[PDB]
Amino acid sequence: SKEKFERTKPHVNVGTIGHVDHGKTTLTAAITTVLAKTYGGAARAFDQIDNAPEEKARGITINTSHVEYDTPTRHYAHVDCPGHADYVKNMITGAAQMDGAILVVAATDGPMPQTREHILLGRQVGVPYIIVFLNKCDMVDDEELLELVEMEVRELLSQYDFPGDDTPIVRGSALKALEGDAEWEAKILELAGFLDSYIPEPERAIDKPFLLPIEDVFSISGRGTVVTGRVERGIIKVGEEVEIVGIKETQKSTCTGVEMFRKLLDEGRAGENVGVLLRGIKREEIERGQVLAKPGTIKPHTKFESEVYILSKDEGGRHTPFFKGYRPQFYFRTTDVTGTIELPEGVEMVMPGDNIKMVVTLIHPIAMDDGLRFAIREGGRTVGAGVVAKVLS
Amino acid sequence: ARYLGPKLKLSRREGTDLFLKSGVRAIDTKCKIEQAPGQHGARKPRLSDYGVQLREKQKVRRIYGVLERQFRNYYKEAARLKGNTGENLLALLEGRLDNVVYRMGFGATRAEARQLVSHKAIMVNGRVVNIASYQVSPNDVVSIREKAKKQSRVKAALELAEQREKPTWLEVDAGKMEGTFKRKPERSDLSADINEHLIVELYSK
Amino acid sequence: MVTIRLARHGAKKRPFYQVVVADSRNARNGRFIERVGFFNPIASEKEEGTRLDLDRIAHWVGQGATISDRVAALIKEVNK
Amino acid sequence: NIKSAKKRAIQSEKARKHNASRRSMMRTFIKKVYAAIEAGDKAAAQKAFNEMQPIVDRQAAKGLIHKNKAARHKANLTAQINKLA
RNA sequence: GCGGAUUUAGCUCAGUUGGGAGAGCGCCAGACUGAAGAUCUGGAGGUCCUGUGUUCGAUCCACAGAAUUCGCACCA
RNA sequence: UGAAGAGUUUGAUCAUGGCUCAGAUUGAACGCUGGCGGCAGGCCUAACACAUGCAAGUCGAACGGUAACAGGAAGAAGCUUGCUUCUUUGCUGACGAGUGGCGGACGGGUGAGUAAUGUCUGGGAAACUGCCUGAUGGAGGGGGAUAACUACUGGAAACGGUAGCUAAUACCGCAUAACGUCGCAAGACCAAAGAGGGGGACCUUCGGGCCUCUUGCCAUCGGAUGUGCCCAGAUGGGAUUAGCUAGUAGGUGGGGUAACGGCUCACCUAGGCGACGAUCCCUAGCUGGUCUGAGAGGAUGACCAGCCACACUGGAACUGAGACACGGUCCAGACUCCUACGGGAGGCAGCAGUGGGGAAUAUUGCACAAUGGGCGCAAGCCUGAUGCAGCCAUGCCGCGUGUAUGAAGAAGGCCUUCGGGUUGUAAAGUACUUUCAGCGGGGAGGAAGGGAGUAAAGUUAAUACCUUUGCUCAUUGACGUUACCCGCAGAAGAAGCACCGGCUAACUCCGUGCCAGCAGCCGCGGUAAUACGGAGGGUGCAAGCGUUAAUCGGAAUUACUGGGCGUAAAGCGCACGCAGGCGGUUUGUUAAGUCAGAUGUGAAAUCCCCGGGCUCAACCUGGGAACUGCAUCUGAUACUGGCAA
Ligand SMILES: Nc1nc2c(ncn2[C@@H]2O[C@H](COP(=O)(O)OP(=O)(O)O)[C@@H](O)[C@H]2O)c(=O)[nH]1
Repeated sequence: SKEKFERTKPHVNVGTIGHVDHGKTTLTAAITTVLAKTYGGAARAFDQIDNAPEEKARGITINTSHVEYDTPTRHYAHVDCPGHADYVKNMITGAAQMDGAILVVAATDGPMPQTREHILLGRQVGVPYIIVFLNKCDMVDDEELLELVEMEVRELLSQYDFPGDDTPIVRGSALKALEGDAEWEAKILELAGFLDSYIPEPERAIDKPFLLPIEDVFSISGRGTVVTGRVERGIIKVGEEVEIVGIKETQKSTCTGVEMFRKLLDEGRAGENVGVLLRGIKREEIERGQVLAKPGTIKPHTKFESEVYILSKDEGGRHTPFFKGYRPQFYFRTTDVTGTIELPEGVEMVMPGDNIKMVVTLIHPIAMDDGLRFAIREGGRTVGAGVVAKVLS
Repeated sequence: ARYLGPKLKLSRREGTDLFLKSGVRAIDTKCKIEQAPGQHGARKPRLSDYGVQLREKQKVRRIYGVLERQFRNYYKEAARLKGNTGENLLALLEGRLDNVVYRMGFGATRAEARQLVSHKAIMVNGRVVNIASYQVSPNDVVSIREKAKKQSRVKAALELAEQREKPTWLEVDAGKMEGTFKRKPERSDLSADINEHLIVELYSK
Repeated sequence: MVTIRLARHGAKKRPFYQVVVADSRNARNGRFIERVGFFNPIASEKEEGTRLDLDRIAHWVGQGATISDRVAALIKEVNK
Repeated sequence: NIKSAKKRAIQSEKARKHNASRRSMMRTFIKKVYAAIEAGDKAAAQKAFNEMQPIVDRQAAKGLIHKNKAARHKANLTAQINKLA
């Protein structure tokens, strides 16, 4: 039937972000076939007949790519992460999965909307490292352009809450490279070394209780129902009982496999993008936004007093003082649901730059635990950042 | 269900005690008994026909601890025998282990007699059981075990045993904590509050 | 085709076997030709749990039909 | 498609065109008797009766007349000549 | 996950569409009986789906959400 | 050991008659709730379409062989030297592939089709039957082959083509020829296969012949078993289905089947069938049985057993004792898939899974231990049959969630002339117990067999072999540390659900006010609701409770048991009369109807009668009776019918 893989080297999640234009789609493909020559090679391969239907259909740069590979340094799981406005909601979570992000920005253009946006989205609850790539340097011919553009790439990082203090900057033209323009392919080998130099490796705990967001839910062509995601913490040994704690549904299900892209694991550890297999429960019975967890985890809640920091309008944030009766949207992990502001007495009016404790009523319960980090967006931008101070029923 | 609730409160509107916390007490001793168990969720009046007709059906039913099903089933073996249907029924009802033990002085309360058999302290013959129903028959041997001639609950139920006549169709030995169920019950002398004709009309459709 | 065989009629985790002459084109629980025996493998003391006849295990084995290993070993131990 | 001995199909290709010829050799000889019956002859109907008499017999011993046909089919063709006689 | 489109008195629908909310039904009241009708006399009736942003002013414009519908997207 | 009614039409009443409820049930669903465990059941629909995996092989003891593995031998190396290493060789274990035999025609699943020479009951006559088994007899001697293999050569694969070689329990002669077959007769005609172990005397060109055993082979006549074929009778509904039929009905002669037959034909005759319901139309797999029910009856066909039918659609044939072979072939067709674009491939109503449908129905689990099945003379191998495990309150059953004692009776509620009443021994408080869960630790049993040795008292060689017999030895357990058993703390971890106007057991206080809402029926609510809502309380059931759907019961309300027709529902407007039903009275006869007896048979299962076995019970099970019935065999003659007078 199906194959085998195993956990060899540490599995680091990375991706390609940006705005529209840039390198993005071309760099993704580019990099892999270059690296594949130099750090891969196996004979009478899968690859060479089955070119290449599964990738166009199952993704579009939606959230993910199920590429696994080992580089001679570590293992890299690349997940291809939006940088289209149309997906802005998705990209918070994807970078939230990320451990470094390849920020391709075309050196020809400046900061564009998604280039500023992303770095600001990063620092708060997403990716902690940015690896800048000036692209289109076979269409910049002048080092004096290059120099200038770099200096404003610095300025984004340094006050959007990352060191601007040096980042390794890789400088080539994507579409040229892949075809056979050797001068840039050479540089592609230096990307496995900047995934060590600048990051270098995350420290995830695998000994917690279980926790996993939804990524994609399938009902496969001949096996049962599969849910995917990046194990956040804890572990999933093959054959198991689980509990999926969520929104208005709590599901009990039994786990009967945990492949990694039809190449079978006997675990699913943190930092790994994996597939999971279940008996029982069909795909429309699984809603998005639930977390797959142990039978042992906390139950869902609606109400909780919170501790939130009201950001200012300069780094993006509120600019009108605001009252009871607003509807801002809370991201906790995978997805979102609307919750209303209510202010325990001695407070009614809340200004830009406040700190505040306010008691929430979300329009659905969502599996809640004290301390749980969140962002609060309304109008599509962050109002404040906060934590669940004290859960209530 | 096995109940687990307020025994003596039942007595009030039972109009009889039928052995609810017997050991020191019975009717109107440290308890309020022979009233109505409601304020005016229920209070005394003239009574309906159908009241009686249900209550007595349950009278016979409750002093063995038998469920809904069981007692009907016993009726389906009685009205399968070509002997007396009335007799047969009350014959089958006394085959339950829980009833037999009480009438060998083991347990001061009907509920307690049945709560003995629960904890491992009972046995029948060399067989150990923890089952509150058994096939009890002529020349069986009701036997206490080792670590039940040790419990201080069992001894404390022999008190009341000196104060109840004990049946004549069983040997009873308390001195070595045995007794045999040597022969069949008599009900020539327990049908004294039981009208078989009533209940068997109702069971019939 | 017909053969001497054993044939469960026990429930779950009760091995009560019955020696039947039964078909191999139906089954051991399917179309019987006839009973011929009872057997306990557990050697129960119930009323007639062992029967094995003399007369049909000496007539349908005349025109041929083979028995089973427990049976083979039982012919001697009823000293038939 | 998968069968254990799906070769069985090919094996029968042999045994269905072997049978074939033996039977159709037997059917040409029955046509030769019938020739002579329309000639009124006992001298060419009987150069075709006793000459298929070991034929008919030895092919019942290949089983290719089959069953109670093969205790019948040395009398069925005997029948023929007797009308004419 | 991603795109459209749509919610105006309790009910049936207008209206502006940068500028300030009606008609019809139906209520609810005072009046006859206890209530209601026939009938009599009086009054009341919109977070304009919701939440923001702009302006002296948003139901209208712009943007986020919710619910309906209508198209899309998914085999580890 | 065997059946009860109530409410509901009316101002009141008695009938008539509908309506509703109380029962019992389910492959059930739904809503809420949910401690354990034993036994059973679990896609009813889209017979809709399916990824994948598995479910169908095994014999070397018929072969020709050696592809791999491992030794034996052999030369050799390293002299990594008496030990590592290399080549050779079918010698031996052992076995790739290929020829040969037998299974794959079973088992399994499904109920779509199907009112049926299909099923069921009961008979019958002109048949078959490999595997099975009895008896007697035989197995003689030749020939021609061709796979593999080999050398070439074509394609992306699937899948080929040349040319050469060879084996057999393969193929085809030939010989022999009855208790054979055919034939009145006289006569004529037909068969094969050996392979294995072992061995003393002899022989051999030393492979073997010889001998003895053993299994397998051939023939002929039987028996068994299992299976075709026929008949009669019973099998659903509709006359808003009345006319039907050309191999149609029959007769000859031909032909065909295993066998009987228009099965098929040539000819000949012109009949046949029909209202005791043809023809056609609707619907359905059928049965034992199942459910319910006092019974009769009705309803029904789930699991379990038997029968029949079907396997993408349609059609068709081959080999064979057996097939139109579910997982064989071919052809046509629509699907579906692949592709080197030339061409190919496929069919889950098999299991487990998939998607879609639907109210709803479970895991791509473990295993040959055991039972059975297949191949094989054996060993041995094979098994989605099976045994287990799993999932689901789908149901049946068992046990538990503590026992005792404890009052002015605790606050805390709730109701209350405000005296109290109620919750309530309930709690608190006191002792007493740890089942069962949880933890720690033992552990029966399901195993008989086969395998290594030894005894033979067979057979022959006296010995072998082979089979037989007991004994002797090491062991056969998948489930799973199984049943169970011991210890360990600590009430600990273990109650809910509906209802309380009348039928119907089970009410108060508030809020609401013919609104909100309730409601199986009869019916509720218009601001002092035992009927609505909440609270308090009370009631019935209890790891379940309640609701719905559905079938029978009550309903004797379709009535043979067991119903009406003056007016309640019903008597043609009235005569005549064909079919049909019906027949005064006496005698004789007959025995068809009928009565009696006898004999088969009436499957297993199921009921009952009696009676056991699991820790009980659930569940398991023995023997008897039942098996109401049917046909057959023989009598009886009163009645019924026929015949005669
Ligand atoms: N000349 C040039 N064109 C490029 C280069 N990189 C990408 N392109 C092209 O620009 C397109 C858009 O850029 P990309 O980052 O892939 O964008 P997104 O998918 O729209 O976010 C690519 O799909 C290419 O066709 C570059 O380095 N050089």
